Amino acid sequence: ARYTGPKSKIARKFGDPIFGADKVLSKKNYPPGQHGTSEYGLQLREKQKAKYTYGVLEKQFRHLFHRAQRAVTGELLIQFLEARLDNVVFRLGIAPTRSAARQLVSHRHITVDGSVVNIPSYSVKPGQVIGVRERSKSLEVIADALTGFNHSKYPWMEWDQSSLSGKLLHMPDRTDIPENIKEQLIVELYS
Amino acid sequence: EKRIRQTNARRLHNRYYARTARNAVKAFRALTDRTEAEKKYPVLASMLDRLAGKNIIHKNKAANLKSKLARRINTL
Amino acid sequence: ATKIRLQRHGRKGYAFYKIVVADSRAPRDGKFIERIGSYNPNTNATIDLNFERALYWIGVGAQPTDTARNILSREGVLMMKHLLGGVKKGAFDQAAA
Amino acid sequence: PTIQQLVRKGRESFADKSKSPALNSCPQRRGVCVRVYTTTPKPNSAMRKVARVRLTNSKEVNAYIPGEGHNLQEHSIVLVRGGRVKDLPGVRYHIVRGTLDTAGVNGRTQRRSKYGAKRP
RNA sequence: GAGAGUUUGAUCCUGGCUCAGGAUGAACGCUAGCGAUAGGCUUAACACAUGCAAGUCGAGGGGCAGCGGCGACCGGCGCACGGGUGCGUAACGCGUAUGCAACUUGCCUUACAGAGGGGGAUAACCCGCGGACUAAAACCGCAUACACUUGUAUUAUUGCAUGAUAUUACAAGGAAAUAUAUAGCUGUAAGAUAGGCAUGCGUCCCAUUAGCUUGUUGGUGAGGUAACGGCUCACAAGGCGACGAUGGGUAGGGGAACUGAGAGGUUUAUCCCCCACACUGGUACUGAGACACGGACCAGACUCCUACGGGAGGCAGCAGUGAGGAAUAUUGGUCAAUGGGCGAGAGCCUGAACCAGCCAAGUCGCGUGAAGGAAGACAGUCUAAGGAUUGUAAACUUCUUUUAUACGGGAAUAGGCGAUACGAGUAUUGCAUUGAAUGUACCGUAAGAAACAGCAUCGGCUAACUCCUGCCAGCAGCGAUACGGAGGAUGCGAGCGUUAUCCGGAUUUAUUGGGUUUAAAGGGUGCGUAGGUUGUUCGGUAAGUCAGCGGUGGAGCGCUCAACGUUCAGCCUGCCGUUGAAACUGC
Ligand SMILES: [K+]
Ligand SMILES: [K+]
Ligand SMILES: [K+]
Ligand SMILES: [Mg+2]
Ligand SMILES: [Mg+2]
Ligand SMILES: [Mg+2]
Repeated sequence: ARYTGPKSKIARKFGDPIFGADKVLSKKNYPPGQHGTSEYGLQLREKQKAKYTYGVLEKQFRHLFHRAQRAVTGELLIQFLEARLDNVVFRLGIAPTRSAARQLVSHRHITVDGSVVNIPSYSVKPGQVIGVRERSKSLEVIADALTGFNHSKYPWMEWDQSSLSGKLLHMPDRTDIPENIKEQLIVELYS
Repeated sequence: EKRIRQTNARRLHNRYYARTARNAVKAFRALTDRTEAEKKYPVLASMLDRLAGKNIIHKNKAANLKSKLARRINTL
Repeated sequence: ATKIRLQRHGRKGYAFYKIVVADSRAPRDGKFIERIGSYNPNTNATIDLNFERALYWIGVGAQPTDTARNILSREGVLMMKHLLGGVKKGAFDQAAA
Repeated sequence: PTIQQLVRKGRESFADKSKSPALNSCPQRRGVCVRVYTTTPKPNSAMRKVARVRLTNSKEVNAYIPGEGHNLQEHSIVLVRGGRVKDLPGVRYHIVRGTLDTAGVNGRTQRRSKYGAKRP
């Protein structure tokens, strides 16, 4: 399933702008509810923060966690979360937000190594090419997010605008990923 | 019905020759004269070997019976 | 009799066969005497085969099925005609073609 | 004990008893309401509705009726599950609401699946 | 490789109990979109009706009444497999490892020899359950085989006791299938395959189960068996037991699977190997092989039909139905693939098997939209403010998915030309139940798609109204930041909870790894049998112990991803055989 609910409530609950920029981040910024903590509370807040910022449900999150444990566990769990089709598409800037990237991947618009992959949880190994569909290179929504913005602030993406593709050089280290997540709390909770 | 008829006919056929051979060995087992035993042995051995190669009885059974009768006639 | 046959060891919609030597009375996916290879008809068909053991069993007299006979016709297992010393002593090389 | 004592005698392990022995290792059983009566709790002072039911496994037990408002009566076929009441000696089983003769609680809008009430 | 609560006015121990976790061929309540891949009477070896499930050969024979081929009969092969069930069985039944110099083995392969001569019935057919003639690859002699069996030897060689393997001889005896080059037939041997018997070790409780056995233990002889043997039949007396005989109760046994750091443990749901069985018993018969699963005979239930003289079935094969139960599905399609049986082949058959249908349904994956839009109306809590809330409403795009259309793979591979005259290697031919099924493509649309539990502590989540009994609970308990509703919140999410069962925390059986003054726990005290333990030292041995050598039993690839399939690196660390070592235990 998917959350498909109100996003500003989660944004005001967690304080951080996980989904992006909004006026409610500065106006009326407090946890939701007309009525609005133990270490269990903070650990649950951290785990739910990761889940909401990456669009992952509980069973998939647990599978990711113990896969990272089998193969610092909290350190590489974050890069496992980052290495996802929707997340990589969003970080390449070709889609505005992670939900938009997930919808674009789920629809027939994104190819991996020349073959269209529409599973928005496909792990992307290093040295792989992710590109827009050749039949969808001329969409009105597909171009304003990539062209014009042109952030390119991540030293593990190669963009190559002349082909509309993209490549992942290697898994970034835990310090270079701009996510305010304490993996020690999550690994302690799941331990 | 065909299986029943075949089994009955074959049972009667096997019983005929098996009983004949058994009676032959029983009659031979009461012999006393050495020359009579010598001149009665070959036909009985032939009948037993025919039964064994004819699958009414077993080859080892025929060999055992022939060995017993030969060892008997070797001692009068 | 002893046979050379294929057991369906795979998944629904993806048939993967194991080439074994087994009695004719045994079940299809049950007991076998020796495993001699694999077979996959889904590709464009990858065949694994123990040449020496297949030759030994076809020499002692295991009867192969039709598909296993075709698999042995491929990979040149039925070269027993050439290896029977048919008024010669050398070994020909037809594998290159 | 000594090693030889353990070799001669060994260790004996008991078996834990089942908290619902009348179910005969079944999740639910079927019974008929032999009697429907009311009992008093062992510092509560309430009037708890209970039914004596003879189960199909040749056993008679007492089953509590949860909720407010029961349409059951004598000689009613009911479904009996495990679960005991702390402040009531005796009874150790519950009656499933909304199954067989037992009806769901009317006017329920919360905890509906525990009392067999459909969505309004 | 971890914990929490709970005995008190308050402590520190001991000890049980209860929660928290993980897993179900589970059931129930509420609510349900799709795809893939698993699974599906756990209750009784319960009853029913119908159909199918084992046939094939006209290159075996007599016939054609049927247009070429075949109804039926005689004959060959198969039906002992595949499939189903766990009653019975503490047993060489099973697991592991061996032995048979005490064994058998159709079909298959290879090697060596041979297929020569004859005669009776009899089915069907015909004529009325009776009468007569018919053919063989049906049946049975005769000829031959010294490769086989039996008996007597000689020459040996060599073992593990009874002996075994070969030669060189004499004697007796034992086979066949021919048909239209192919398909074949017989004897012998080797191989392969499958069975049989016997062994070492392991294999549940009860001593409120202490003696058991009289072919029982052994010897001689005989018979019988594929084969040794009290297996059976005509002296000595024994054998087995506190290392548990005997008797009673309960189980099919293993690998798996689940689950514990380990020690291990639980259970055989799917899968594989072995065993037992086919309404209940007894006997066999036919066969290479029988507990004979769609074969007999007899004796017992039970059930059904006659037309009262007589006959049928066993639903532990696959599917309907009824009952039992908390609970588990179609009287479906095809032999296209794999595997079987028969056939020279073509081919025929296959409820095995491939598939499909049904079932919250175990697991995995996806969707129910994506980016902006200020603080509408309607709910709450305070006459304004705060929560719902960027939430709705419009305005801009996208189609995974649903629908309508088209293209539509893969699963399907199997006449000459060397020539050894036949193998074998090369062309061609049809062949898909699934099936509009994957996949690909085309319009016009957010359009068709979210529940359940709990929010006073343990624990994540709080205002107002009811009640003040009705009620709720896993515990501290409340009867309300605990009951019922309304608003918000927090989990999870096509699921969420309740019940039932099993493991870990539990060290709550403690070898690893607990205790006995007062919490449970030293016998009233001795003597002593079996058993357990053994000061110091010098040598032998090799039972325990140690070592070596043999035999046996994570990285990829494909699923668009994943569950899942599949391959190799990697344990075999259990058992057995064979060589060595001598510090310690034993002798
Ligand atoms: K192919
Ligand atoms: K036979
Ligand atoms: K077939
Ligand atoms: Mg799911
Ligand atoms: Mg005391
Ligand atoms: Mg004392």
